[PDB]
Amino acid sequence: SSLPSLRDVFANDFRIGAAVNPVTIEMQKQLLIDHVNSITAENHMKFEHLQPEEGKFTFQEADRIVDFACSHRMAVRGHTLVWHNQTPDWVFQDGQGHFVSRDVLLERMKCHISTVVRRYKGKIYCWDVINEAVADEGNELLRPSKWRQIIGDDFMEQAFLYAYEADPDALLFYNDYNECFPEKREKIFALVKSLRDKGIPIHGIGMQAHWSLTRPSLDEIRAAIERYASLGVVLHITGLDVSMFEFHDRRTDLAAPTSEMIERQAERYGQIFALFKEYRDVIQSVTFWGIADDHTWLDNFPVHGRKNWPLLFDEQHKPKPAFWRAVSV
Ligand SMILES: O[C@@H]1[C@@H](O)[C@H](O[C@@H]2CO[C@H](F)[C@H](O)[C@H]2O)OC[C@H]1O
Ligand SMILES: O[C@@H]1[C@@H](O)[C@H](O[C@@H]2CO[C@H](F)[C@H](O)[C@H]2O)OC[C@H]1O
Repeated sequence: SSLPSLRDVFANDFRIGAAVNPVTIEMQKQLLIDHVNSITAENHMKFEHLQPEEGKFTFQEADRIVDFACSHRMAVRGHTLVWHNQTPDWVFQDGQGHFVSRDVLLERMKCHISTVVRRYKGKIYCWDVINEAVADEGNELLRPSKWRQIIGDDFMEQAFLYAYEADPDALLFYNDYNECFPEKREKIFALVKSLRDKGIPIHGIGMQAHWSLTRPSLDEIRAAIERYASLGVVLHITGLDVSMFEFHDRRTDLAAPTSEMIERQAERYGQIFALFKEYRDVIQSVTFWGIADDHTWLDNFPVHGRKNWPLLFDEQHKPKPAFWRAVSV
């Protein structure tokens, strides 16, 4: 009640978002009502949860999310249309189990994008059209996927054009993680630049920001923001969390974060939101991949069965030290 509200603190800087599902909307309803003005479906707008079999569309869970957001004057980011994960096998196969042709996959891609985007047209203001197409390792530009294998390397151009046709007023995003590591940053930059140089309707870059206490550095974050902003795209931070474990740290037995973990996380969030506020002219939305530590995908990724404490509020929905530094930049 004396607590500052995140969306109000950052009212002149960017929207503040949370990834949700119908369960967490109930479990965290007051935090969301008190703090966010944007919502993303954590899972229920992905392909497998919208069209699990060809021509079987299951919008019920996504509808509940959109209804909640609309009834509390919250924006919605749509996540996500074309991704190498969480897409059913049927999409890439024919009746006899072999891979479809380029033309057939483009038909199915267009039908899915058209049906999904048109349903929420005028309620959802932007879409992550392509998720994580850039290779996360190695020297190649693109990660392998059945989308790319079957259609070809222009599969992303087609996806953006299909979504633009379905809702030409939506902001269309390329969304990715490890977006601040320089080698991947340059691949993402080259990819988006090349699409923009062909007049493809890509309006924004989504920086997932699945970050650790140490990585990426503040200078890497600054360099990535400027690198992407130089393309003239809008920037969203789309899945922010600050993991208590580095990538090499696969420990399972930590029952609580240490005092220094909690303090460093507070400092880290303060530094991050200071940098975001500094780039308020190009960052228009900051969405956390959750909202409080009683629900985070980092409990089971990348190590199944442990516990992480990545967000501004604790499991009892109380502000953490990170909250206070974040709102005081
Ligand atoms: O499934 C994806 C996952 O592979 C990816 O991996 C890590 C995310 O957290 C940091 F960014 C790590 O350094 C990455 O290697 O995160 C996105 C998720 O959708
Ligand atoms: O519940 C998990 C979900 O949170 C996860 O979401 C991805 C997290 O990494 C990025 F933000 C991706 O773009 C998200 O879609 O996906 C796996 C699921 O089990």
